[PDB]
Amino acid sequence: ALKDDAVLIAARGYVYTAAVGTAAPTPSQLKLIDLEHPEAWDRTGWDLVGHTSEDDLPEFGFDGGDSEVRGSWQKKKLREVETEEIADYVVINLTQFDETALELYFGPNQSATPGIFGVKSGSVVNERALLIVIVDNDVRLGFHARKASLKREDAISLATDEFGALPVRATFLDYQSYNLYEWIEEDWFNAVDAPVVYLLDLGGATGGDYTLLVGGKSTGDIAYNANASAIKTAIGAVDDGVAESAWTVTADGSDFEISGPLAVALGVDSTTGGSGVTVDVV
Amino acid sequence: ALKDDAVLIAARGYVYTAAVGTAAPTPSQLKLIDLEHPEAWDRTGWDLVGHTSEDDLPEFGFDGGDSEVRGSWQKKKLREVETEEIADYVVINLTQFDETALELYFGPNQSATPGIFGVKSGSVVNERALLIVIVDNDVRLGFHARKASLKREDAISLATDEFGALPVRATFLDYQSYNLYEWIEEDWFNAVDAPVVYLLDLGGATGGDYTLLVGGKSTGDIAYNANASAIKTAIGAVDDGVAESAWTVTADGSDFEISGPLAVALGVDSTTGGSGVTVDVV
Amino acid sequence: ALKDDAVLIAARGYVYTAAVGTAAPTPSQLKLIDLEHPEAWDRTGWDLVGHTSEDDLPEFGFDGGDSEVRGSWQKKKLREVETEEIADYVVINLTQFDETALELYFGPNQSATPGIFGVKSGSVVNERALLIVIVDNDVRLGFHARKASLKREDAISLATDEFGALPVRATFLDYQSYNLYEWIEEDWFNAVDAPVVYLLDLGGATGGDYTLLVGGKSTGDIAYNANASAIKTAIGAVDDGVAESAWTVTADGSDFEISGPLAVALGVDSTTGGSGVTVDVV
Amino acid sequence: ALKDDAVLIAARGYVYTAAVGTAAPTPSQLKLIDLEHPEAWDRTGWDLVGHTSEDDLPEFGFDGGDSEVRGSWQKKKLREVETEEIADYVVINLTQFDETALELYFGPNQSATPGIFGVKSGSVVNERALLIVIVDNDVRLGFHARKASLKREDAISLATDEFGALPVRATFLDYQSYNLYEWIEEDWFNAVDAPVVYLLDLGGATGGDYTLLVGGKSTGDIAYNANASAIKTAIGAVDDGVAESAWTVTADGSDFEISGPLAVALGVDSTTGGSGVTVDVV
Amino acid sequence: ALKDDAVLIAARGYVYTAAVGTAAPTPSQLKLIDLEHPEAWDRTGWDLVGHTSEDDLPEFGFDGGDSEVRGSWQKKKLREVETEEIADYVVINLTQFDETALELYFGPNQSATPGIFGVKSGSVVNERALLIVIVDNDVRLGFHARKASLKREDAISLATDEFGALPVRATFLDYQSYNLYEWIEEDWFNAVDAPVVYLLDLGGATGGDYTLLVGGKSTGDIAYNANASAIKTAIGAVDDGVAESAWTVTADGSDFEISGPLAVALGVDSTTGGSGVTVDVV
Repeated sequence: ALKDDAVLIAARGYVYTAAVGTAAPTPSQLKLIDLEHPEAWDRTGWDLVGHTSEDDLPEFGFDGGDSEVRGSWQKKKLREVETEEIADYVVINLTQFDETALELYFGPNQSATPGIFGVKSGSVVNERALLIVIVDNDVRLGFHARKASLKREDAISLATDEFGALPVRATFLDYQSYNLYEWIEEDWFNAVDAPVVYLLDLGGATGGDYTLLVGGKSTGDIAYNANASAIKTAIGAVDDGVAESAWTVTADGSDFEISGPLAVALGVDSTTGGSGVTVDVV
Repeated sequence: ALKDDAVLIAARGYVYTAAVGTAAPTPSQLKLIDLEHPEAWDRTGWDLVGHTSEDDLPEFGFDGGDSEVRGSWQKKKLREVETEEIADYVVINLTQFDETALELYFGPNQSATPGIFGVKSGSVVNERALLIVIVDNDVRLGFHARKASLKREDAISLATDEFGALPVRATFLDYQSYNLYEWIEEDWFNAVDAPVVYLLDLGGATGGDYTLLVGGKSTGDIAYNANASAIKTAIGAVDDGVAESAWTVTADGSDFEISGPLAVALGVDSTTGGSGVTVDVV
Repeated sequence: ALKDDAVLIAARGYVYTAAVGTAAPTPSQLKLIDLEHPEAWDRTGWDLVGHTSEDDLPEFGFDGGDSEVRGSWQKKKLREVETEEIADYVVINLTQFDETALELYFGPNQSATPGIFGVKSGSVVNERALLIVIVDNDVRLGFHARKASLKREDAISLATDEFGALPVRATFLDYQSYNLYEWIEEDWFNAVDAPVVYLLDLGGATGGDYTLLVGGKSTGDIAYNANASAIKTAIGAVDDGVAESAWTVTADGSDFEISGPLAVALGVDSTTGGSGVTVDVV
Repeated sequence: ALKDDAVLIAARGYVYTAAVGTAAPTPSQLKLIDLEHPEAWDRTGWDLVGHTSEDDLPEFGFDGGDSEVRGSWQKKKLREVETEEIADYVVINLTQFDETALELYFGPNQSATPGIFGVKSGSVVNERALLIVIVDNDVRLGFHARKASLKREDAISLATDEFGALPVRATFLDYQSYNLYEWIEEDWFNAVDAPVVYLLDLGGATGGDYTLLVGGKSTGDIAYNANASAIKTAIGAVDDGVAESAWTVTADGSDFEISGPLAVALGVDSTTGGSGVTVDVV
Repeated sequence: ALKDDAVLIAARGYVYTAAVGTAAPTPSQLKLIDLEHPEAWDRTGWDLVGHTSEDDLPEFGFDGGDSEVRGSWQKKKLREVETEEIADYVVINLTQFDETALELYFGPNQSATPGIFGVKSGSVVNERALLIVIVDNDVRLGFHARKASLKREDAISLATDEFGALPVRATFLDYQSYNLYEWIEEDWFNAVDAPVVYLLDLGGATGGDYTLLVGGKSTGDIAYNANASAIKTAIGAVDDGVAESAWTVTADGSDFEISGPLAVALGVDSTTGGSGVTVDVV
């Protein structure tokens, strides 16, 4: 079903890299971790890749994935074949010109001299693990790959009035014992299979009567001295194919939990004292 | 044939899925069911796919249908032959990032760990039933397909301003020789040229609680010699169906006429006098 | 003559075999049989050779048919000598590795042990009856050979993105004074011969006049009430028209039925009622 | 006839070699072994050949196979004779460059010094058994020759942007009255009708404590019993390659009829009253 | 025997030449030598042929090697014979027009005059040694022939937009008791049968459990406290054709080194914090 919490805006994030096979922080640790300092974590090998553009967030493209339906003279669609294999990648726009970033765009530094980055002719091999943390309003969706090959995506970009950028493509490659890549958040992947539950709070109501607006459907007034079968029958007047058999309730002193197929809501009540009768989601 | 009532604006909508082959709620039910709460529908286990992008709505595209003319030296238009068969699909932008949406974009989770969603090395297949409901101010056009082969259409999208989006393409396929897809709305397709009126006749009966069924559900309580107004109250509302305002009635002697948004038939009889209760359509 | 159903596109079609000398379905049966199920036919001997390539269709080749001139000093051509007698064959590209299609390419299975298909070094005699049914949009040119000798034509071909194929050549052989092979289709071989016929219907005309196109010329102002002989005169009166005795005309009610050497069709028409004048070829 | 299962696409596969005359795994084993580790096979040594080209797959060619007609003036076609007998071969197109592959292309290493491979002459004899396994998503057409003679087919290919290649022709030869070669698959070449079933009985015994033989292996300790799952386990849950869910066991009387992916037989026996455990084919 | 490090791409490489009989670098020197300065090597006498085309690499062809099988009236298909002796060669496309590259193609300079290179009628001998080094990204497959005879293979190629080229063919000839030619590489020709072994780290994580994925089959759960014999019988428990006699397990203090007939991978980890569980090759 729908939930507003898992709608994502990438308002800040961090890209880290390490030697191949390295472990990212657990889905629990991503809520406690200090993101600025990967030398200080409970598990280590990550270094922060340097500043990445705010204009061009990382793009998780893929090449390939074509297919054709192979026929025979006697049956027009016998099976499909994959005519070019998929290749997933991410493209990242680094914006430091430091050693930590030129070494990902050009590969390993090829001079021993102080103060110089040398690069040398022809095709070259360069590989790393990745961790990407995306964060807004204290929800912290991670992404991790056990290895990728790192390659020049496009020209180094320079302008006089916006930061320079080194576009790099990390093509994802298999590391045998593990997934190709994985997404990390304790609140919303492999979560608890718990139902949505509602609570009725007496609110200190000293007397009088109240109503409920379940699924936007009204019901007749019920006295403040309510009980489980009274609220079951009072909401069970839905007129929407969901009678009193559709609902589950617990006694809970005076502040009943309610469970059922559609949302509980407060109607109108006589406010003899306290807040009056009150409704919540658990 | 100009009709302002059917010039659709897609002001809101909903998208739902299930295991292949499920039935969408019938053309009359779709006008009545509550859209945010699939488990309330009294139909089957449809799941709401999560939030879907509120701009760049679904497009019901097609590929192929190119065709060539084949000539002979003495007749230039002798025959025509299809280059490829018309293959058609809907493309959808999912905007939640939890397992409810990643299930459609990547396929199902490849890891057991709580808080992790793992992705495979390649070639996952993800056939699913699809239902879409488009919602103007009150008109309620549905679309249903028994079997669609879901896949990724393009890279996932991220921004610091706009919501993130996962684009999926759902190609339609043959399920048990049934329709490839179908559009469901009671008032627009295969419409009745005049309102359906059911007729009842008690057959000279003179006793008993002999009672109807409506919309496929047996009715609570109807009896011999009941007035038309009592029959009006004893329909719909008492069955947790639509209220007394949804229905029309007329009667004289043993004979009654009924109309409303749901079908009518005989539920129970035991023939105290006469030939028993009888029912049909005008 | 020109005909436009007799031009063949081999869009789908089936290949069968049986013991030497056996009978095919007759031309009148072949229109009605179901082709995937040789057990259900009245001619009980047949079985399919499995699936066949969609691109490398059967090739009905021949080799030999080569001859040279003989003469003498006084007279330079006097005899011809047949240098190499013609031998027609068909090359079939089987694409299936079941026993039912290896046993054509390799000859009989050489092992009694279950699940291995043994081959041996000496060449082996292998002869079958052959039937092919080329299904052009449910027009069915059949082909049948009473005896053919089957040999491997070329290497087994394998690919990663196309089906493996087993090219086999069937060379046709004489058998007990039956035909070398025969093509079977009820519509168009040895069928009864008669002139083309045209029909026109005035379509409810209470009055008016009309024109026929004939041999690309036109005949003027025929009234709705003209008799069969009078419209034969109106056709025969055309300047490029053959003699008035060469046409034939007949009539009943609102319609007239016609034959002759040139084609005839509706020109401009007028009526005081009905759908206008109408025409077709019988 | 017309199976879709047997329409092989050779998308992946392996090649192995061994001393002349070596037995392959049987067609029932070939469906359950793992291909990449031939130390595990319960068979004498089938060493892998190394990597083979993606696209230049093995081609099962033949040379020769030509014949001529003999006659006299009275009788033009009385006899036929071979001009060149059939000579079957396969062209394996290797890409690994170490001593694993060079001993097929050049013959055995001529130099005893470490780090060097030398070669000397024409007419180096190089005869070894061959096994090939094409794989197409859990159908596994094996091919086996008791001996082949290997020679180089063509020049060594080198390139700057594609793998080098060492093409070898393996030519098949007769050996010790065995087949020239055997194609191996249990689902295709024999016994594709209803599966074989085996008896078991209490046999009227007053007890029992005696084991089975399954897949030609012994099984864990077992005794006279009421429950068919206690026969399913200890036929399955054995270190022979198959899960217990692959088997089925009946309970229609004192009889426990069994069927599954491997044969079953008597391991140990004694009468103990009764007559015997009775484990023959049904 | 699959070894991904031994699948050669000839991306860069060098060609050298010297007086007949001269010795190449030993396989242990071949990793150390500076390939652009033969004047510096421990093996005196080599110098470079100069630049070679990138498009057309050394072609290690051969001519002849034709063979047939023959027998007698006494005895059918008795013996193979090689009807002409196989003649190996390599073709090198030179591209320098300097004297050091004209001398391979035309033989020695026929003029003493400074600044010209005369050529003369008839045969010229030009026998010399050859060394080739193919450099796939820090593996260096050498090739050496103690005597080759060098003849021009084709026309000098000239073009306006591509380097001009001189194709020379070096035919290989037998010299004293030595091999015809040798491939030199320390890692992978006549090398030791180096064991394949897996290391299960377990370098932390006191508490909880893991599986192992062996031959692609998961064993059951095993705890962090387990000893070598417990790990052995857990690995030996799988269905797949192997038992505790085939495996070895050893320990460096709670850190396990293991070997056997199948590959081993991490499967599933559920141990405590500390990141201890990991398995990889030695």
